[PDB]
Amino acid sequence: MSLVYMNIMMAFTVSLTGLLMYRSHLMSSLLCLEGMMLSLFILATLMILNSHFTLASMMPIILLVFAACEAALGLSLLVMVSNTYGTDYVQNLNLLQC
Amino acid sequence: MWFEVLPGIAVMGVCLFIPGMATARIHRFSNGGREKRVAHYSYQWYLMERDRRVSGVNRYYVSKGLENID
Amino acid sequence: SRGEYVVAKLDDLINWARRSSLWPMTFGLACCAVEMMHMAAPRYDMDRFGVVFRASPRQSDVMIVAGTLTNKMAPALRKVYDQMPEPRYVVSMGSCANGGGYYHYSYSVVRGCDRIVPVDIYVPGCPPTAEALLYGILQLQKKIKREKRLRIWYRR
Amino acid sequence: VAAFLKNVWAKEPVLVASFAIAGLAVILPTLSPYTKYSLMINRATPYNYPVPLRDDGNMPDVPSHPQDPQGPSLEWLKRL
Amino acid sequence: MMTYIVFILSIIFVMGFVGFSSKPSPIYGGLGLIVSGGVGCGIVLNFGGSFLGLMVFLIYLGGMMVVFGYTTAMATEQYPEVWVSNKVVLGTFITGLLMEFLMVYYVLKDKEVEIVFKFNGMGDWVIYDTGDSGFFSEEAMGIAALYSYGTWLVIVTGWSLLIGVVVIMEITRGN
Amino acid sequence: PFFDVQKKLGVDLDHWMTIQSAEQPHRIPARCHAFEKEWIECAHGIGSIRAEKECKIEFEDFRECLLRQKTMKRLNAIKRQRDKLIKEGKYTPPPHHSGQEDLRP
Amino acid sequence: MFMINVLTLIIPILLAVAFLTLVERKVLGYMQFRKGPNVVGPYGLLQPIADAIKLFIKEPLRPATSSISMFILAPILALTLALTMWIPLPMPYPLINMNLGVLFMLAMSSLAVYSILWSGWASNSKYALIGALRAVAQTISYEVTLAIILLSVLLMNGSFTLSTLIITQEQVWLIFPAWPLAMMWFISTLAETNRAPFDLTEGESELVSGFNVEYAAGPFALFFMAEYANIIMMNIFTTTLFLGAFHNPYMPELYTINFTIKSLLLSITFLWIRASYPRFRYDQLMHLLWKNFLPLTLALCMWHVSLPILLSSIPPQT
Amino acid sequence: MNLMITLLTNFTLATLLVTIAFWLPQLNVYSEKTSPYECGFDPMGSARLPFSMKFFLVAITFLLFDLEIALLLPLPWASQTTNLNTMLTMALLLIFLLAVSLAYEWTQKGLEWTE
Amino acid sequence: YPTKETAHWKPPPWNDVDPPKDTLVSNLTLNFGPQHPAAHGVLRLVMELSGEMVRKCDPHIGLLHRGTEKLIEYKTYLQALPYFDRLDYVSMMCNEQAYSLAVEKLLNIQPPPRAQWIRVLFGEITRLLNHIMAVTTHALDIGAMTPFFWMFEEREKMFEFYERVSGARMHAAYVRPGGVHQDLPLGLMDDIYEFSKNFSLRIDELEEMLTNNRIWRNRTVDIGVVTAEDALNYGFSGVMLRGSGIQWDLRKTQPYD
Amino acid sequence: SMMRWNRERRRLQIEDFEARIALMPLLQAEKDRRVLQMLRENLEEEATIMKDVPGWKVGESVFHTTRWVTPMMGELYGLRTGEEILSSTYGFIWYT
Ligand SMILES: CCCCCCCCCCCCCCCCCC(=O)OC[C@H](COP(=O)([O-])OCC[N+](C)(C)C)OC(=O)CCCCCCCCCCCCCCCCC
Ligand SMILES: CCCCCCCCCCCCCCCCCC(=O)OC[C@H](COP(=O)(O)OCCN)OC(=O)CCCCCCCCCCCCCCCCC
Ligand SMILES: CCCCCCCCCCCCCCCCCC(=O)OC[C@H](COP(=O)(O)OCCN)OC(=O)CCCCCCCCCCCCCCCCC
Ligand SMILES: CCCCCCCCCCCCCCCCCC(=O)OC[C@H](COP(=O)(O)OCCN)OC(=O)CCCCCCCCCCCCCCCCC
Ligand SMILES: CCCCCCCCCCC1=C(C)C(=O)C(OC)=C(OC)C1=O
Ligand SMILES: CCCCCCCCCCC1=C(C)C(=O)C(OC)=C(OC)C1=O
Ligand code: SF4
Repeated sequence: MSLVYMNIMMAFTVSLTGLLMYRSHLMSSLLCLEGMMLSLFILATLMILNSHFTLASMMPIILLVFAACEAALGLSLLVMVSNTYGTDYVQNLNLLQC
Repeated sequence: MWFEVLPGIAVMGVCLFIPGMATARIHRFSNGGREKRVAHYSYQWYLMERDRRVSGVNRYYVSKGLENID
Repeated sequence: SRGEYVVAKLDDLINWARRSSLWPMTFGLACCAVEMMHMAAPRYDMDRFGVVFRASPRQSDVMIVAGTLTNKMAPALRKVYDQMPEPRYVVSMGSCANGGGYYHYSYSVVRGCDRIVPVDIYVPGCPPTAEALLYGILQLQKKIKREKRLRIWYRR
Repeated sequence: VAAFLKNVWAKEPVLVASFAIAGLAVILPTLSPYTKYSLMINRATPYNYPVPLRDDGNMPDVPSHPQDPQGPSLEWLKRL
Repeated sequence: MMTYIVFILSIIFVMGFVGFSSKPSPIYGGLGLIVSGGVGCGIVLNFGGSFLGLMVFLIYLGGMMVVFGYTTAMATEQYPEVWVSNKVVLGTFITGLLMEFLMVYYVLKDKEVEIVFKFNGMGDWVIYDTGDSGFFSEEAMGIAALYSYGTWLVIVTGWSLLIGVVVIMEITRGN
Repeated sequence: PFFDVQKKLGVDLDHWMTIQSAEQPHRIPARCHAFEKEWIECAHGIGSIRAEKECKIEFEDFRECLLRQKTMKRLNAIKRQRDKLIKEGKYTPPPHHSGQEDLRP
Repeated sequence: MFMINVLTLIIPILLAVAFLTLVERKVLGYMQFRKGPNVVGPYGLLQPIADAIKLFIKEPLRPATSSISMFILAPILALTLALTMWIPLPMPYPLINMNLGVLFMLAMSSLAVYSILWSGWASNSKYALIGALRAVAQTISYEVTLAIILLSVLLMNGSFTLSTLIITQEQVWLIFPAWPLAMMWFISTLAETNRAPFDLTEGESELVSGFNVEYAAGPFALFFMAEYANIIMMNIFTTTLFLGAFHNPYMPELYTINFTIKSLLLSITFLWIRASYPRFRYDQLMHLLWKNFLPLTLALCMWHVSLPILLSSIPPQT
Repeated sequence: MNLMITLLTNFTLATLLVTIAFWLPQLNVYSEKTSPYECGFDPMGSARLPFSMKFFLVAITFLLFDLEIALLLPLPWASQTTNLNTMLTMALLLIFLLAVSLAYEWTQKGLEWTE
Repeated sequence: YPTKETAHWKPPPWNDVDPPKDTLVSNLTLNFGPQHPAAHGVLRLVMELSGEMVRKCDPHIGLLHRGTEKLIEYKTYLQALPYFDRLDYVSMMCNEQAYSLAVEKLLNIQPPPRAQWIRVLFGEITRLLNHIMAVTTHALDIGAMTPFFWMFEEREKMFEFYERVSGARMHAAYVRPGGVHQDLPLGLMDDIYEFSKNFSLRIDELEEMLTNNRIWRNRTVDIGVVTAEDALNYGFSGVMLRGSGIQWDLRKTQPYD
Repeated sequence: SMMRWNRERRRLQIEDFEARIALMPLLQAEKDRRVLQMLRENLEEEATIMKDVPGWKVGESVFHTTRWVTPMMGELYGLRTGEEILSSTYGFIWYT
């Protein structure tokens, strides 16, 4: 296929491995999830505007909505971490090991 | 009195008159003494590129009328 | 020579731009700051001279030490003066900032702000009038007008 | 109902104006004679090309020229 | 090297992705994601989606401003890592950048590359339509179709946003 | 558990964004409308097992319409052979592939 | 000859910023029963030149604790985004005629916040941190109506093209059908542009200078001239939205003079509001744009969707 | 093409006003002028400590209301369709759902700030 | 099956609720220092903010501790009089009058009647000075910076009244133990009448700018409520009591001259 | 006032669209001859460039169908200058 799909999928895999490998800090990985949504947005939208299938042009908008509709959810699940502990360090959430 | 603010405002007024006036003149200098062609939609661009193809001088603004046909 | 004329006119330009755009800082200590507010008041009106306050030291040009400098605030005065970018100037307003004043023999008073910062203009009074303070500010402008920065650079 | 309405107009007149404008925007297109004309103007705007028809022999309602009297007309839009 | 403009913007896109996927600090993570979204709204704008690119730019600007407020309020340490304050961040940042420019060198020398899919090396100008869309951009008509045709999509999206607000106010309560 | 409510209750919830051949706004055609129409009308009702081997040709035409893999491979071949013949000095481009040609309309 | 058009755009709208400093100080002076500058030039007409020369010959002072890269990038991005929001503005012809110029204005408003925001973060100071997160609290308050108001006003326009908005207001001003939207947009642009009563980022009395409290002269100049370029662009944009003037295709200078004097009157209106009001507390900012402007903005959005359908007056998109 | 030239020009003479701001005046750098500003006395702690957000639920719900102007924004274009009563019903449904969300966020005191 | 790894694993709690492990929230300590347009020259608020909600105010003072009332001990009563002008340096002749009444109460003498009327006249001029300062700088510290400039011209005219009656605009050393220093110059009281004839319009336009304004009310209506018993307990006086409804004024209850 | 003027604007839009529709057959015929011209010019130079290459088949369709496929941007402007390419393939987007 075309040349730009290489680097948009490459940005997806870079954001994938950034999310899927944690650096003991949760906001930096919520950003990696939001970047995966950005890569999915740009990839699907390049395909749709390429093939001129106009009726799925509303599809990335909807996609983008659910992006923030879970990203905000992550922030709502961030503060209950960072009210419980002083930091959002993911190695503090190790109490469910026993 | 209060009208001493009226010089500076006037200078500011000229500093808001210079850009837009100029771009109108610039749109009449690069475009053959007329307005700049507005291509918001791809049909308008298709007609504009057709004008550039049929002008014979590779300028979209050079128009050709009934003098071009026989 | 031509280069002496060019650096003389550029000295005149930068001295004009510095004396005609003095930004003092919102910094008073005592009764003199009330009169310094009266120098900002619509009768004497510092703002017609280009003289207008900026609260931060980073964006101020002169520090008018208007009031009494005690011992407890002298390091705060020095750090506020240090956080002003060069060129920065000091106008000393009133007797307590000049030489200790009415609290000169006190245990707690720095006897003049010139023990702490380099002072350019000494404005005398208890308080000096807002007109006398504005006189000191215009004398500071005349002191900035006769600076020879680029001429001395050209000659060294 | 005027007592509660005056109470909420005294405490929260912003919200009363909000619910009034919103209620008008809800109910008022359903009570207007011109909502049909909106749809007729929108479906009377020619974005595409009117792709012509192969004349088989029996299409008496379809013209052969745009200036023929049969076909959809926009005189209702010119008058209104 | 001007026909490769969407490719160049996509290189800057991957550079921003390596910039925040290294996870230095969410200050600079938000910086890298703003840079990637801002060149991505010129990637996707050169295919015809001006609306659909300006919106992914604008929504993510609002998102990164909110995430800035949160990473100053919650995700904050005394010495935030810029990119070189940690050896692991600089290591994986250099690794991502050198691997990206390595495949750039491999695809502009061979004009064909193969990582899982096969990719052409010609500029993506080649695949465009040679037609005009009349008096509309087709992405505008398609996104406008979300109200006439997309009624069930409206219902599920608006209900998801309503219960998203209800869900988040149920989480951020504490009791 | 594909509980097909949309064919049971007769509602059209998401059959419209499903394919490119559906009713489009302002009758806008997709770039692979004929190819997808032929692939769907070929493989309608014969099941996926017969559709993977009996409508392979229309699906290859439609997939090569979408991603243009054979076309861009052929254009790679043509452009690379042109660059080789220019570099070897064994070819000169025609005046209509350089600019001075009095373009058609 | 487009680069000359860019220069003749962006250099006079730096000179307009320069003399807006003098107009601000003098109109602010005469409203405060005093005078503004009249000593430096003839009735102050050369005061901004002295201010502009003074700030670039003063020591720049990059701080010790400042993250220097973002510290330098913040005023650069400030003045860049301040200049580049003038290019879709029709004067009667815009520099770059965008089909979606309104969304360009809105998105480059959303990107201009990061100048203030990274300046407050990078300059590692406590007052700068307060001034940055008060910009967060201000932007999440005004952006939640800045797009719905601007949506409801363009439902009478038909598009997001700012040049079409001249054709839209050829008979009547668009303040006559949309004066609640106009008087709400005006406050939303006050709160957008960090002007009083919504200063709240360069808070002189709560903070010392807020986000630019560490920025000495030179980098401080590029926040200040950026802010004034934002207010002139924002009043030109408000004028194009609600007070669009007569356009003759053969005499463009008539429209240019007309929207120039209207945007000057709205600039004097900004100076006259800054000279008359106390400052909000920055939560009461948020309880205004969310609790008061946002319900009524949703109501007017319902009304301005349904009303072109209700009267068969849906504007054309072409 | 013109947009890239215009942005390059604006960025260029915004960064050529900074490189003649840092290199033109005379510097006297010493390690008290570049100290952090804390109104004269030395700052207690860092400004990189957590600055607790009071408006955090409004900050999250801004992310759910900012998507609405990615949804309500095609309404100047959606009015140009030929199925218009359906469009009007779905549009008023979206603004009504935003309004019901805002009403629920009011009534549980979510728009108030904490403490 | 306990191993080396699974040996520190205590069994989980019974209600699945863990103790909160109360790590300190570390309230950000702002130094609302003396170089500030709001802290009136010399005030070091060491405050602790939960972001911006104030948790503790510690006003460090003594940045203007001049040691006045030890310098008074080494100077005579007439020499100790000008120290009082510089204590409340917007309420000068009121401080002079208080010190004068203290010395005269110890001296067992009383002022002449005309000097008592001049003391009360310039005390109310002084009260106008201090309330212009108070209202206009309170509004300047809130954000209404314009009636500052409107009312300091009136304050400039009353400083001209001080400069005519005593020779100094602020620190007069005029009200002395025994009366005042010098009689009123001719033509002073007519100018005081011409000032007082017009000052009500100035109060009217200040009150027009602020009192019915909604932005001024939203900064001041639910702010700084002081109960009456905590006002008497904290030793408050003046407006600080009278804002809370405590009917107390020393010009009525314990009247002087 | 906006009711009267937007109804007039919709009628003017319909007049512009009918002018477009009345011009469209000539434009479509010129566009057909345009793309057939450029494809024949590319094919008559595909034989010269692809002459030494073994196994080549000039004009080989990449599709198994014999239906007309709309020419792609790389199929028309593939052998031409970058000025013509950038004018034809980003021209409308990059215009003003
Ligand atoms: C753009 C061109 C100019 C436009 C006009 C603007 C220029 C004049 C500006 C003056 C200076 C303003 C400076 C900033 C002031 C900030 C304070 C402020 O404004 O707060 C907003 C204030 C806030 O009021 P508040 O703060 O007192 O509210 C108290 C709220 N509670 C009770 C919860 C505590 O008002 C509003 O929010 C009103 C917004 C505009 C209302 C427009 C309504 C129009 C009428 C609709 C229809 C009514 C009838 C109902 C339907 C009938 C159907 C038949
Ligand atoms: C779109 C419109 C934008 C307009 C922008 C500018 C607005 C203001 C325009 C200028 C207003 C008047 C300026 C007056 C400057 C001072 C005049 C003067 O008297 O200078 C005297 C001074 C000292 O001379 P001295 O020898 O002391 O004189 C003794 C007399 N027996 O000698 C000197 O100062 C030396 C001479 C300096 C001359 C400088 C003049 C001003 C230059 C401003 C720059 C812009 C000019 C316009 C550019 C665009 C139009 C072409
Ligand atoms: C590290 C921090 C950052 C440091 C560096 C900062 C650099 C400057 C950052 C600010 C500028 C960001 C620009 C982002 C892209 C904006 C695109 C744009 O302006 O689009 C609006 C306009 C839409 O009009 P349209 O409907 O397309 O009309 C033409 C069709 N008839 O579009 C048009 O008119 C089309 C014109 C051509 C557009 C080309 C594609 C966009 C090019 C993007 C360049 C890179 C952007 C980098 C973003 C960085 C964000 C921080
Ligand atoms: C059906 C029409 C369309 C309706 C949906 C569309 C709405 C568009 C506007 C969007 C509004 C979004 C936000 C609304 C929030 C409402 C809930 C609310 O705020 O209730 C609390 C309020 C009293 O406030 P309180 O609790 O004291 O708050 C303290 C801090 N201020 O409580 C109140 O002030 C009382 C509110 C209820 C009474 C309002 C009566 C208005 C009547 C107008 C005429 C009839 C209009 C038709 C609708 C029926 C109304 C009964
Ligand atoms: C070429 C651009 C020149 C920009 C000049 C910037 C410096 C001028 C600042 C003047 C100023 C203004 C306008 C101003 O608004 C203000 O607020 C009252 C000041 O005091 C705090 C000022 O000092
Ligand atoms: C903007 C109008 C002019 C203000 C000038 C203030 C300069 C600094 C004076 C110090 C001061 C401040 C801030 C102050 O607010 C104040 O309160 C009335 C004082 O007197 C006790 C002061 O001495
Ligand atoms: S010199 Fe005197 S009048 Fe002035 S501030 Fe000092 S004590 Fe007050």
